[PDB]
Amino acid sequence: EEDKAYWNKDAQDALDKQLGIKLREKQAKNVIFFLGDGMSLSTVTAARIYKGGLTGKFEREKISWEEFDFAALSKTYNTDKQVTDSAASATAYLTGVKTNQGVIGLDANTVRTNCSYQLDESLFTYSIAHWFQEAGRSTGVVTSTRVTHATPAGTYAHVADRDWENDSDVVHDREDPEICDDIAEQLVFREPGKNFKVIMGGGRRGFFPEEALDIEDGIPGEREDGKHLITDWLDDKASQGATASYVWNRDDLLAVDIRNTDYLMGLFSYTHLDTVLTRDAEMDPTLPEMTKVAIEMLTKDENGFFLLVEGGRIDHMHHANQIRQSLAETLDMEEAVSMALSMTDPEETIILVTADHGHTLTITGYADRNTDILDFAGISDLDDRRYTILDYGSGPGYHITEDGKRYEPTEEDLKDINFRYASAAPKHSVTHDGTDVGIWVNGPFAHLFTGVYEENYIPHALAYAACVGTGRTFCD
Amino acid sequence: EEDKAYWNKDAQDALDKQLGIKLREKQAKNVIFFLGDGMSLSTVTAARIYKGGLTGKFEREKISWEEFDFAALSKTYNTDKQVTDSAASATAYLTGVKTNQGVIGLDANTVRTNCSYQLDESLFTYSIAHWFQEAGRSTGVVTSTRVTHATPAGTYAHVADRDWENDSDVVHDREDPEICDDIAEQLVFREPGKNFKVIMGGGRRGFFPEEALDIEDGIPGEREDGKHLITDWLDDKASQGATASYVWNRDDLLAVDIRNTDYLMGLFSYTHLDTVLTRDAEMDPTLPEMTKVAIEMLTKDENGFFLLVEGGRIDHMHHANQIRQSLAETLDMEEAVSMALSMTDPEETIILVTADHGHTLTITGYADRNTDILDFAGISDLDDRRYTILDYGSGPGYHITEDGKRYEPTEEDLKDINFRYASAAPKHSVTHDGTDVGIWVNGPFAHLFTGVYEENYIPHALAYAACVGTGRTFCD
Ligand SMILES: *[C@@H]1O[C@H](CO)[C@@H](O)[C@H](O)[C@H]1NC(C)=O
Ligand SMILES: *[C@@H]1O[C@H](CO)[C@@H](O)[C@H](O)[C@H]1NC(C)=O
Ligand SMILES: [Zn+2]
Ligand SMILES: [Zn+2]
Ligand SMILES: [Zn+2]
Ligand SMILES: [Zn+2]
Ligand SMILES: [Zn+2]
Ligand SMILES: [Zn+2]
Repeated sequence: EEDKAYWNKDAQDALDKQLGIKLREKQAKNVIFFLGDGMSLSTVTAARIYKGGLTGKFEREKISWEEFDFAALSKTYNTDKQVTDSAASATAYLTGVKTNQGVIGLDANTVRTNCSYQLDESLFTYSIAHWFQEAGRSTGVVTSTRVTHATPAGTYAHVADRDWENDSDVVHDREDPEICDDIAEQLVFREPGKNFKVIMGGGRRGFFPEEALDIEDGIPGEREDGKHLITDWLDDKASQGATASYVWNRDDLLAVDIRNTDYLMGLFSYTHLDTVLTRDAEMDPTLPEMTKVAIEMLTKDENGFFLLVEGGRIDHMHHANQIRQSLAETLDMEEAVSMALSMTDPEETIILVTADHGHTLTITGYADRNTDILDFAGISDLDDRRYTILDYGSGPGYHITEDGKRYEPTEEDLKDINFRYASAAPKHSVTHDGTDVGIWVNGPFAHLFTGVYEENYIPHALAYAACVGTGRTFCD
Repeated sequence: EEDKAYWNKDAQDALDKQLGIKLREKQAKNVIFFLGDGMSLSTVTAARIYKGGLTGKFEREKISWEEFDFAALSKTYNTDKQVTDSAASATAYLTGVKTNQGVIGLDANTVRTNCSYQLDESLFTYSIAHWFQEAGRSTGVVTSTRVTHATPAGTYAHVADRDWENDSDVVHDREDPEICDDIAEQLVFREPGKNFKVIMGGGRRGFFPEEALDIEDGIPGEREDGKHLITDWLDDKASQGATASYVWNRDDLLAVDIRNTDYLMGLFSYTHLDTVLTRDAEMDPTLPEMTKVAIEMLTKDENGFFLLVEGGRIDHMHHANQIRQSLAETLDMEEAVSMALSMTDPEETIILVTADHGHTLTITGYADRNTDILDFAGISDLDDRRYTILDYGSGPGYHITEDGKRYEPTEEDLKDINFRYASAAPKHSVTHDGTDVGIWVNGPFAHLFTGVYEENYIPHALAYAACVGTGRTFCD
């Protein structure tokens, strides 16, 4: 068992590993950036124990990126709020500049929801994907959310409001769609989006009009301007002489001919992809599966590539206090990191994992070792009712019963994938959490991430290592 | 303002600092270890903002130790519980071995509360202080709690139950005080305690009997065996031919003759020292003040010293969900770190800050930048009542009013130093939080702390750098 000699050996071996670390002071050819949306440090710890329950290692289990030698902390406050949204943070960790709540790819002069600001090129911030393109290297994005969602949008878009995924959202805020480009338009018509070799995720709805119907579901599109952007995207590649494929299910994705495919657009859902615990495994590719094809495509570029992969529905589950699903989305991303590591050369590939912001998840005591992380922790000594190990500072989990008592979770509740674990402050959708989040890095110049940094530091360091952009560079 | 150019420069300057880092691969003469008891990463974020509210820098403020270049995470699960207590964690980050809940300086074979296990030397784990003393170096402890509390007890005691601070606690568990040494006895009669050059904190009560009265308060002591351990401590130093001083208030501490004082015992309270916001500043020394004198005394030793400093009441305030006080305790420690840095040479002194475990504090949205961290965040969209930025996953803050609604905090509540901010799961004392905590390190071999580690790793690394102990060593 876990006795003196055991813990002494465990520590000495970790010390030996630490002392055996070798710095990689050489250029990064590739950068793969994983983003766990709303994946607080507490989400990681919880997810680790969750994984341990599946492997029988429990609290001794390790998350794949926890094998990396470099971890760091990231300060997420933005230019007008203590607790950032996904838009302003993505602007920060992908374009290197912090900005206001709800804004993407514009600096803090921007007044949210006022489109004029997205017409002023002087306020634009440029993404690490843009910088890779300027250096003549390939780029792509993979996510479990609509591909027009704030996080992936950070790599290409410039909007005064992140809600403007399609033209109908622009119209809804009474701005002029003709001149106010929505995110979906920017992805297909403007740089850097129009040059991405790989685009995968959900959100088909934003790419064709109300008069047209969704492949798969036959749901009317959301566009109100008659544009069929998927066909525009395809026509465009064809006119360049390149080969392009649009797929919308797993079988077709897995069937794509890697060697002969220049551009790949894979949209697997009308909106966000189905959560891990609800998806049809036959029809939807998993995050690791999307990740692997992305890397196969982008890696054909002998000068390198940048790829963003987002485990995005971690956040959505947390907003509903649906912690069981949140942990399942997190492990899907954890497995995609293992997939990426198994396919790339660490002497030339940076793999970085971080979160945009956290969520108010906490891990209460005092269950025994090996207890299922989603289980009860004990019984309150104030009201004599059960309470769970996991709970929230914020969200719809707060529940006062009809007869005026604290809602007591049951066994059935715990297994219910839609059960909302208790919060301290009721809100229809949980707020994010302002606590610093983690960064974990492997590959060239991973040692640029050792201490505590502003969230916008990230891409400046990455550009230095990759030799892209107009900042200081390893190749300078 | 915080515009593009401003964030670009901010990031480039942080990059320039990172690239300028120089590794210190030399022996550590001194090691100063700060322990924020119960100081979760969320506590550190919140304290940072709390500090900013005092200085006018707000979210852009920095915690002193956040200036260190090396930060890491620490996994705090122990041998029987997911969420550790202060006893088993101190055994881990001070003796290098994880152990069971409530046990100090004995391995996991120990059945808590059963004294027999504290008679078996084979089960003993030895502290970093013990290692320093075996190498011929000085040691000391400083804390805001009773000096017999679990945290400082980790540097010297071996007990089957951390409650055994004095003999009356042993008796209370129906063990035999004659053979079961309480922690106060071990501090004064056994090694390594008996050799500490400096001992500061509270807890006088455990050092003299019921028949005797406290200096200052005249409160009867807790001992039931007639022992006057303070006089035993003094007699003992005198008989070695050394000069010793016992002080119990701030003037006397500050009046101590550093050059001619070999041993210093400073007990400033009957129990735990008064919290920051309640203490009489005339009668009680602050954490930084205790820290400075400790350093002044220990640093006379040309071969080096180890010093533990604990910001201990951080925890106690969080148990009561008294977040305002918790933050104030935290900054007292933050200031002590700055004191220690100003006093020592980083080419030869390691300064390391960490926490034993966290608490279930979360930071909710969405207050504007510059809002006081202790203020309201907004109004719930479910019950139309205010909620605070800060709240808890666990504790006594949970409050259902008489008419069966969520308690709505008022302005007066916020200002009240004893107001308990809301929790999600009511409990008389909040539980600790199982989430990984931070480590931040400066000086020689600070770069042994880059990634994610088991909590017991810490002292093994520190021993290697200081060249003490029987593990692998820089000097080997
Ligand atoms: C939008 O911005 C422009 C200025 O560049 C301004 O004239 C207009 O009034 C703004 N709209 C609002 C409602 O703030
Ligand atoms: C305490 O430990 C001893 C020694 O091995 C054993 O004889 C005894 O019954 C234990 N006490 C209890 C109550 O378990
Ligand atoms: Zn987000
Ligand atoms: Zn996202
Ligand atoms: Zn969110
Ligand atoms: Zn503690
Ligand atoms: Zn303590
Ligand atoms: Zn505690």
